[PDB]
Amino acid sequence: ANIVLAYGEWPEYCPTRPDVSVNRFYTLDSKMWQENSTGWYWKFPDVLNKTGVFGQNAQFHYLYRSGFCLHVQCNASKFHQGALLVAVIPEFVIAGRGSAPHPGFTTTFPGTTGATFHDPYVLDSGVPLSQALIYPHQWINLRTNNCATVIVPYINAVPFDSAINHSNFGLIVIPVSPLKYSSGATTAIPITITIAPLNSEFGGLRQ
Amino acid sequence: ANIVLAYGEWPEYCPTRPDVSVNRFYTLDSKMWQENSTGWYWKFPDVLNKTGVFGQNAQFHYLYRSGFCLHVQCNASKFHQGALLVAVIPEFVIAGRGSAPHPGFTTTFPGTTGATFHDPYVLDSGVPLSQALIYPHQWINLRTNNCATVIVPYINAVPFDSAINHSNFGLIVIPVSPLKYSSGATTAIPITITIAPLNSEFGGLRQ
Amino acid sequence: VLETTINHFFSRSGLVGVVNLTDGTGYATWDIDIMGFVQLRRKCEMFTYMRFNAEFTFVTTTKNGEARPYMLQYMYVPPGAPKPTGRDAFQWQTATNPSVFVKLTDPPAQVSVPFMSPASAYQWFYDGYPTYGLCPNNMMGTFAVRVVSREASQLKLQTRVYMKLKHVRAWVPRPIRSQPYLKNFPNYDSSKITNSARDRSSIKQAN
Amino acid sequence: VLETTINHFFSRSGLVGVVNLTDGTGYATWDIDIMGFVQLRRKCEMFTYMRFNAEFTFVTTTKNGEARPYMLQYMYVPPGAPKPTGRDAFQWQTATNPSVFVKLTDPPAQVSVPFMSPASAYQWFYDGYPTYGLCPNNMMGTFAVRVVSREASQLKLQTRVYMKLKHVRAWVPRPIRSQPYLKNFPNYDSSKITNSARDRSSIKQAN
Amino acid sequence: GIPAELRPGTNQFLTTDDDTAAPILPGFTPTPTIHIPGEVHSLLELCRVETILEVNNTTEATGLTRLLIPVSSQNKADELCAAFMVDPGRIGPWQSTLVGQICRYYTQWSGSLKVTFMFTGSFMATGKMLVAYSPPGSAQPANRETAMLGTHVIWDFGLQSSVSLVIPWISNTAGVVTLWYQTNYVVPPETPGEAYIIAMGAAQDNFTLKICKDTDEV
Amino acid sequence: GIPAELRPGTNQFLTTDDDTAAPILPGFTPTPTIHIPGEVHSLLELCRVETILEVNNTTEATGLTRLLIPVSSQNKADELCAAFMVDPGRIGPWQSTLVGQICRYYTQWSGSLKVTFMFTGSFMATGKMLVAYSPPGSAQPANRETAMLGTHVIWDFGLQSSVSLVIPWISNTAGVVTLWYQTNYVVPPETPGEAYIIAMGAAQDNFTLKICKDTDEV
Amino acid sequence: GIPAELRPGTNQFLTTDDDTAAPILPGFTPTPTIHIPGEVHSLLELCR
Amino acid sequence: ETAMLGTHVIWDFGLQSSVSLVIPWISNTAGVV
Repeated sequence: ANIVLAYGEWPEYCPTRPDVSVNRFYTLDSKMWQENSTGWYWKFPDVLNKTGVFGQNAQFHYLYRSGFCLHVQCNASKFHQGALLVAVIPEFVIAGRGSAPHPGFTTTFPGTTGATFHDPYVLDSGVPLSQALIYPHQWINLRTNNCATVIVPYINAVPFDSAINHSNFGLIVIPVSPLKYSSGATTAIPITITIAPLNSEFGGLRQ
Repeated sequence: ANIVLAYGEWPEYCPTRPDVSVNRFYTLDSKMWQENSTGWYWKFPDVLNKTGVFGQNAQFHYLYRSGFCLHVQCNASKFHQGALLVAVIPEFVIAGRGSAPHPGFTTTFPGTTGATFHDPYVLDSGVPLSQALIYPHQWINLRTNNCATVIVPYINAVPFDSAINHSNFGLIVIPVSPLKYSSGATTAIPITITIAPLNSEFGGLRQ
Repeated sequence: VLETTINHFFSRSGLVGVVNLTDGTGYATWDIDIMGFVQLRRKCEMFTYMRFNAEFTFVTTTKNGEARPYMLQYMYVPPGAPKPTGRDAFQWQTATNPSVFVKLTDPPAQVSVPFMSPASAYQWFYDGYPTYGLCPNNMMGTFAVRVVSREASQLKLQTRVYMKLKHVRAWVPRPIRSQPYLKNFPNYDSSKITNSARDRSSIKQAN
Repeated sequence: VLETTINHFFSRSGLVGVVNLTDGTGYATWDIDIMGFVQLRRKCEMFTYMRFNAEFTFVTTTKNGEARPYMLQYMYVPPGAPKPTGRDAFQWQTATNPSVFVKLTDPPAQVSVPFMSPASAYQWFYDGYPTYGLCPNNMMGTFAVRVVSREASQLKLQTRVYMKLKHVRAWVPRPIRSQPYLKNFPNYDSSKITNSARDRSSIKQAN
Repeated sequence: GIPAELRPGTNQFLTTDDDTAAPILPGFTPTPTIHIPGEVHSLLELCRVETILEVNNTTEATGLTRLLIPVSSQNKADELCAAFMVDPGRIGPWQSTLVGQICRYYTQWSGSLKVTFMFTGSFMATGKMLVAYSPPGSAQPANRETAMLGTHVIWDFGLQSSVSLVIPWISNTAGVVTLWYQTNYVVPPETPGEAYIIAMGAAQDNFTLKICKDTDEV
Repeated sequence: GIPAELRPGTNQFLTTDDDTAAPILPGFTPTPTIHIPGEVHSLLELCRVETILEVNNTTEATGLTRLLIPVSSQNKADELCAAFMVDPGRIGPWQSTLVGQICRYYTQWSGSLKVTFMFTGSFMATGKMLVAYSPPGSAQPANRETAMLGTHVIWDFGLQSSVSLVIPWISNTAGVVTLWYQTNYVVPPETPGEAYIIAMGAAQDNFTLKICKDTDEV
Repeated sequence: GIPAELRPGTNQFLTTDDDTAAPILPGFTPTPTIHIPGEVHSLLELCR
Repeated sequence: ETAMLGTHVIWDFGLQSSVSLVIPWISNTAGVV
């Protein structure tokens, strides 16, 4: 089950709409949730910017517009305890932390590897994490469920925008409940993310 | 007879409405009208705050709303003369008498025993007693009638309010005509009050 | 058939306060109250519940009378909102406190404060504990005055507030007061009691 | 059902800037921005996309406060158009920059700037590169003030701008900020982090 | 740019004016009205209720005793018990009642007044009382039979313990209501030989009030 | 030349006034509206979403651990786990949630609040928890059986991992939600003997807010 | 004597404002329009 | 006042010179009037 429709809206059609293998499932590298882990985030256009057909289209097309089918799964045992909040944050602007630093491309656009949260409490944006449930979210409880499905449509003030210099939304997973285990258990459990870009459109075929 | 409907309104229903024994007749201690008597007053929510079922409900429920059937009877002989004004005064705010004192709980909320009037002429509120007939009132004349029935509905700006910290109305009885008698007669005659809380509602069941 | 209605009985602007600026304190506040002056206090206390919209007019003048075109700010602080503490304090710039900018030479400022009590009607006789018996249900807000200027002038000012009630309903009439007032509490003088009627020669003389 | 709508939530004029003329610089510019003041920045940043018309009122005053009938020019410079550089520079006379001529003694000048972003909505959280992430899509223009005169007077002035939003729509709500602001970028302090809730004695004490 | 000239009367603050004002909180609804019993709509509704007159307002009288007309057995017939004028606006006994207080907030009034007397004596004690109303412009009667000719009510304590006397019409020299010992105050043995009468007044459906004014009781 | 007099209230700048203004660019159309998902129309829509309470806001607690109610196996039955008041406007645990932040922009509120507890423990570890709601004006219960009599929900970890407790009604002394160790936190061998509970709150269809105001968090 | 209050924004000269003005020569007709070829209605016609 | 809460009858000599009080039920500690 665990089906969630972000804002009750479906990715949709209005360009070139390939929809042959650009809509296939891309599975990012698993993240090892540890006991001292602080969480990770992924800026989605940046995530798929080098993954085969989608990467080729996104890098060599000026404009782009598509939804996304998201599946976050955490493979844990019944002897592991912890909680994980999976929220999608439209225009997740990662901020600096100078008491004026200007982050860096490794943080703002972290790629398919993703980047960790330095201060998960403030979401690295100055906003408290408690209120982050306003976004389309999903709880992952190791005691109840493992799969977290979010279907996010195209959220932008303009019908199309570049997939290389702008991040449509960010996907964050945060261990609100620290991972706890006994002796001899797997000290780091994996979190798997699969991406299905429904209704993809591309335009402006640059070299 | 002697039936009076305060403001032509009946106590009514809009919580928990017990109406089994909370609507029974509670009879307060008789007041001994003397020749030097000055009158008494009763703040009604405070009056029934420790009388069995009504007391239990009122003290252990946050909100409360009900009307009241009132019966004031003065048992006098045909050789006794005097008059008694029985009026119900919504929000009867007993005032101080400093030429700034702040009365005291024994005066403001006198309980089922009631409290006497220090200055009946000013109603202990600075308002002359002559104009007190604007309220729903009843004359008791020892020569004509003994029973004084007033049915007062719920008079409040809010549908419910606490029965422990707020007094919905005050019931006052005042000897406008001093009690006079000959030698050998009963020097102090009694005044009896019975209370029937029609259409009682209670809410917020505190411990 | 029109001059006796409650609406007509209460609809007439009248002085409800006096406010003095100095601009060496710089500012001056004035908490909205009806019982500031005896003439209007004696009229509203004749009833129990009232519900009306108040219109406030500010006839501000200089010490001599002449009006240089100085700019003024009348800020309305609703109950709950903190009141300004200084001439340049940050509560002046709060956007949620409605403000009126007029010149000295301009016609008087006039605003309309609606019925905005938490309850369904006002009441200046509260019987209970929240004399005491003061109800926070009727605060009606506050009015603050200052001269807006990048530099503190030396102007001396004196403001007069005129308040007018309309769409006014009343419930539960009660006697008009006869004892002199002693500002929120109906305290009177126990010894100095003024009889409501002037003394005459004898009861048998009509004049 | 009316005070909670977005239109009502945002419609209230409030100080968005302070401008000082000197007329020895002679003029003073002020780039239109919402995030100049913390109180209104914290309100608009609660959403992602907003679309509204802004109304600007200029309450200008002298240093002391008195207003000689000097003539003023408020020039609106839309984005792209060069801003005035001097008091007598040729950008003041440009007919395409709308201008408002009012006197000091006249009532404050009031104008209405419509929604004129190149996109279909504003956005103050831009995730990408054009903290960085600054979007030129929301500039809203500029305001310039000078005294018109064939000779440079010696008047010293201080202008106050009050901005009011109407016909305002919002999309994609997001958490309200808790960390103190550090003017365009959501930078916070890594070390000084203010917990969103005040500390109490123990978790078992309700107060 | 419609033509419009500022007619005289602008730039002024008229206190009496019934003109609208700009709301401080536009579009802000108030608390919805609930049903509160005892709603009033005019001061006439407050005027048509009986209220005690202070007919014993003479000197050397304490608080509560100022509302009582003292009748005694040791008073001969054809004698005056109490007298008071009818006009409520002018100071006197009506300064204590409610209609004599509301009418002090106005300037003019015109209608029929109702005066009620209620007797507080022993049920075993009876008597008679002549309540005579002297029309305006006529001096106070000096004898009971002169007062009997005009408007009057014969009041018998044994049968009726409370009598009513509707006054035909009054306006803003005034009209006198006199209480006459018609026969006596008879009293059985072992019973007080001194009773009291309370006088209460009101207005009728004919009462109207014109032109408001500020009182002088403050 | 139509007659017209300047009624008082002119020549003034009313900040609250909802009056039109002359456009800077008349006849200039704006960018046509497109369909952007997630449109809002009232703050109530933002209030009816569950949001984490900071019930562990006590001292000596780091950032993320302030949102967690710590439950342990080494705690006896009939014992208090955590307690927090219900009113969201006043500082405390509700200072972290969204409904307790939006209601700080207003002055008054009235409606039913929803409180949710979600348990983050091992699937093999179960237990029981008494969630009791103390109505306003009643002090915090000192014993589990006193809290049991009032409004309460029996919460069993084995069956339900997330429980809901609708609070009947609150207004602007406040109402206390207490968490009681009903039985214990049983734990199988080779499994941590310490779990956490997160508390999340929201509003209902009964929630309304009156009279805006400026916050003090800035 | 109709009630009317001067709302803010009066006593000002707004350059952009599309408001009428009093004619210098009221009731004076202009030269009747003749058909001149090449009429334009928008700058787009000049752009294409 | 403790006796007033339970079953009771208010008896006025002026009106009624003889009052009745039906006792609900008794059996074979006893019940007090």
